Amino acid sequence: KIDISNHELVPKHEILQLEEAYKLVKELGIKPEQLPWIRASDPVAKSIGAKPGDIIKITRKSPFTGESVTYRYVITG
Amino acid sequence: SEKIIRGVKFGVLSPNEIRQMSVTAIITSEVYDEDGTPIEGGVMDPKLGVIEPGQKCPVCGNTLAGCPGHFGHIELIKPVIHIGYVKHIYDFLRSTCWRCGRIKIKEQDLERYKRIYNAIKLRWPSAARRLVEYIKKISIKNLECPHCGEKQFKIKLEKPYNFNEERNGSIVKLSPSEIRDRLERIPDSDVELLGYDPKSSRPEWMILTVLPVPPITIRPSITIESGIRAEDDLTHKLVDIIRLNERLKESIEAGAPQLIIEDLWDLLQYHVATYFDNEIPGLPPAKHRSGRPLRTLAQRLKGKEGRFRGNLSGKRVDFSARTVISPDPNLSIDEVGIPYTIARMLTVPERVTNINIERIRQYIINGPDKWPGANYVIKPDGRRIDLRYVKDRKELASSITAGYVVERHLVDGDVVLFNRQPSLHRISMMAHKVRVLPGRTFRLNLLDCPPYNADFDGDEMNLHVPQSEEAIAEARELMLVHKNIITPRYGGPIIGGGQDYISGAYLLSVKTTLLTVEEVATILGVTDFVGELGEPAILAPKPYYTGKQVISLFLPKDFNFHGPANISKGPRACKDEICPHDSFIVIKNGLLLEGVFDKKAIGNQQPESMLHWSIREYGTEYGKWLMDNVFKMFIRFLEMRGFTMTLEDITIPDEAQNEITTKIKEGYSQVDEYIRKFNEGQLEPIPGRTIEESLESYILDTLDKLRKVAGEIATKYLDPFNNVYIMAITGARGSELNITQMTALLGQQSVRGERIRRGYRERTLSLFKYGDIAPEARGFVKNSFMRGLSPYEMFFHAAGGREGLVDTSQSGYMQRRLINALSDLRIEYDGTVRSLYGDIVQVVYGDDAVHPMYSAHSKSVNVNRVIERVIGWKR
Amino acid sequence: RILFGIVYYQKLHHMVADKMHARARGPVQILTRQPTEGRAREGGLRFGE
Amino acid sequence: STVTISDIEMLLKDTEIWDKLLRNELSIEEAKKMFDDVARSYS
Amino acid sequence: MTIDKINEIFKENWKNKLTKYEIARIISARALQLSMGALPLIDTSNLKSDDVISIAEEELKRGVLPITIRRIYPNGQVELISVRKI
Ligand SMILES: [Mg+2]
Ligand SMILES: [Zn+2]
Ligand SMILES: [Zn+2]
Ligand SMILES: [Zn+2]
Repeated sequence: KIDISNHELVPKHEILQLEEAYKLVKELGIKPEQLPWIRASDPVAKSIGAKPGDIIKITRKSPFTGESVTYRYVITG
Repeated sequence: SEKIIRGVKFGVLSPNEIRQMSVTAIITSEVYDEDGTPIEGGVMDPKLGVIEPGQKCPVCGNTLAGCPGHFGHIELIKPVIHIGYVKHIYDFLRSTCWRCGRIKIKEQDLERYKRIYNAIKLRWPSAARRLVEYIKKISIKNLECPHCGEKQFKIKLEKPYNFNEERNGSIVKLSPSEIRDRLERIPDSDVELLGYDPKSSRPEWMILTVLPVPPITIRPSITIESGIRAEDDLTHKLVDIIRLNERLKESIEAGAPQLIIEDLWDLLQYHVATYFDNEIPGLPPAKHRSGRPLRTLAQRLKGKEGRFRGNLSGKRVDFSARTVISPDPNLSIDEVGIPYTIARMLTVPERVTNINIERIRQYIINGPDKWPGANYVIKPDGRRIDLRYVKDRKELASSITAGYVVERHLVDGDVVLFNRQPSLHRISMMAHKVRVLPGRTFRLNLLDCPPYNADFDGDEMNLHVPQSEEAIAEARELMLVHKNIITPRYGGPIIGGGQDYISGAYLLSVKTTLLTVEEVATILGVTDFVGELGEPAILAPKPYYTGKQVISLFLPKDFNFHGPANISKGPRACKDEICPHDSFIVIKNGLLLEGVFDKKAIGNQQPESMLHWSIREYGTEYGKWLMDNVFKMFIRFLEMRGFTMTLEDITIPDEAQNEITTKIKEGYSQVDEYIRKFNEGQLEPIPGRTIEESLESYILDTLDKLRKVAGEIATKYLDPFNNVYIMAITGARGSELNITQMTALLGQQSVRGERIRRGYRERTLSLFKYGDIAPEARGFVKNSFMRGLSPYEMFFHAAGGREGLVDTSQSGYMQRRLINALSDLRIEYDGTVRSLYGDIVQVVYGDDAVHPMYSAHSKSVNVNRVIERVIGWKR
Repeated sequence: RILFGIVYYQKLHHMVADKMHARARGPVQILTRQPTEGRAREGGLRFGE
Repeated sequence: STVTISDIEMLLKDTEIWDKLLRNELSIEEAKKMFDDVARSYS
Repeated sequence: MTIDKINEIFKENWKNKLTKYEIARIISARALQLSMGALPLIDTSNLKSDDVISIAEEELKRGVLPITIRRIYPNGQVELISVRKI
């Protein structure tokens, strides 16, 4: 319908490989569902083809460090 | 063995449990007989509990201190509905068959639903809730039990607690007996799938067959000096329930009209439901004597005076005081002044060791009436001794050893908590060091007012004395005042100079100030300075010191600072080190060589100031030392110099008044031209506004420009070195609008952005013509406060300022919601922000893990400041 | 030079002799067993939320 | 089944796969294959 | 960069440094057990103040306290910090 990933309010989304996600959850000492959640029907989740059980690596713009990295866990809904 | 509480398990109270824990059975409805002794078997049975100081409980050999209340039970012959579980009984009724007691869903799907629910109940509670809601929604609308196919009838609930079937007759009412009998049929698995614990919350237990009787410990009798005992409302209701229980039982065994039985069954149920909760929607409140609604179990728990917010979230505490506050510039910023009366009443309990035994002995020698003394002595086994009833306090002092506890008066150096309400941020309550002084007031330093938002108009503050060693240590380590100079809201100091401090600093640091040895010794006598003054700045013809030279004695010998002063707003600004007006501050190697000290160098709430950099780069202890020494010099120099406000500081000559009059005439001519153009239809509007609305805008613009020009003229023809101008330009008090209004004119008065119009028809006052919209007719004041206002000018001025007199619940509600939303977040050793339940909120706090309290005004590092620190003495 | 004058002053009935109250220990409520309320009684300051 | 029930079941299956992978009872490739199978079967 | 460079900088910074909460806890515990009859580990003959909290502060300033801080990281790793002469 319309491509929204180029909007200035939308940060970069990236699907994270299983080995990298496994290493991340081991080094954080958590279960995957203890991260902030993102829905599989999210407009940006569908743009990259994200399925539930994945972890999305998000890079946002920051006034203190320039670039900041965040992780979200894909849920159903 | 001493344990701790690690959880609470909730459930519905089984009637077997109600009977088993009960100590008696309440059968009699008579509370007190002729003499006054309580009837055994009534509501006031002594078996329930003891509330009398001298009485002893029969159930347990304990007095009021050691006796917990004991429970009784009222036996109900006809079951009643618990009003607090109606929404659950309704769901159990609507989603279950009334013959076999099943969820009314095919067992093939039921088994897999149960499997999924058992798998997900603990990891995803929200998913389990949605699954249960879906099962209930698809099971309610079945109309035929798959196990029966018996044409299930729909059930409707009539408030508050009336259940109505819809059979072929379309009207039939369900009694609680049939409801409970239907709810007994449901198996444990079906209850568990519906979202309820079967072994702890069984659905038919929501239909009451036995009623617990609260203990008398929670049901006290108020002793009033009127001589009549007043009972609490719980007994006043329980007597009604027991009466109706007796009133209805005799009818069953004696006759059966079957219409008076149900007209009493609907009254006992009402009594029980109202005993559980009053203010039931669509139900009359219950009074006792004066038409005052009763207070019941659920009314003791809700509200701002209820159990939760009145006794659990907040409470009244011991060892606290409240008093008016007054200033004290002779205290440190860490200190608070305490009256002698309060010091002798509040006490700190100190355990006797081998290092402090002599000091404690000297405390004991002094009684409760001499400071510093003591009020009590506690022996190692745990007996207290009132020192005012001791025959000889000198022998008791000699007999104390290590292990005794002495509750002594407050002494200088004790740590207390000092608080002002409302407590909006955490530095609304800080730790202070006690100093006992004559008077009946709480004395506070003037630099400590901004954090408290405090004032000396009649304000009051609270005091709290920590009692244990750990609490005192925490208060001294984390809450001390000087450790909290920089606020966490932004990277800036919340403690700093005020009104006399700023003007005293300006007058001392100006380059014309010359001092003699005696004046220098007088100024430095209020500080801690002892040492060599060096040579005077001027050696001949006379030896003179400089104010900058004296100030430089307190700056660190490697401090560098370049920056403008507050007085550099006007033409004296040069934006470089070559300034003949002392507008640019130059500090090199801790030597004040140029510039003055004013609000932009030492004032409070000024981020990235010289004082802020000093505190940041030398520690908060240095800031405490600086505020306690240099800020007194400013006051002392004001005392020596003399600072007053006369009436010639705001009086302009006659030529200035003539110029202002000519400007006012020109403005009035412009307004008249606008009005004429409007009357002749040659006035263009502004987009989005009508004509006669644009004319008002033009008039307002013209009058505002007139006020600005008149203020400029008045400033031009006034002395730029009078005390009002000094107070204004330095930032101590006042603005340029105040000077303009006091010396040139008030200008146009307005109400909600418009001129003054409300009054008679087409005129505000009867003094003016019909339809007159000249500036004076609608609220333009052309006089100043110095010259005086006209009667109608005074009326217009009073009308303009009316809406400032009207000038919090929304702010409190928002802050409370934020506190309850965010209270569980913590910073981990990982650097991560996590909740106390383990959920991750931020991978790293902020973006660089920098505390706003340690920031250089939101910056982790100011690189220009570092460069100035390193090479500022040669730049 | 300092400005000296004569101004009419008034004393208001808000006096600190009727505004200060402290409590170390005292009576407690019969129900909640918490400190009492008011300067007429021994007192107790509320430590709110 | 229903969309909500399918979502709940796929969430449960993802949880089980992650639990088994985190206990070193599965390899990364087997977990990838099972995740793909669940995603395709519940699309 | 384990998770991020900022987290590594954080953990490296707090490796051999005490937070204010740890200092407050140590001082309060030492004062509480010093008021209960323990023997001071310093001279306590020419100190300015003879109360327990001042003695605990001076005992912490010059490392004589045989106390160890146990830091438990969220992944289960344990770090031990000793205040006895560091
Ligand atoms: Mg005030
Ligand atoms: Zn008892
Ligand atoms: Zn059935
Ligand atoms: Zn200049």
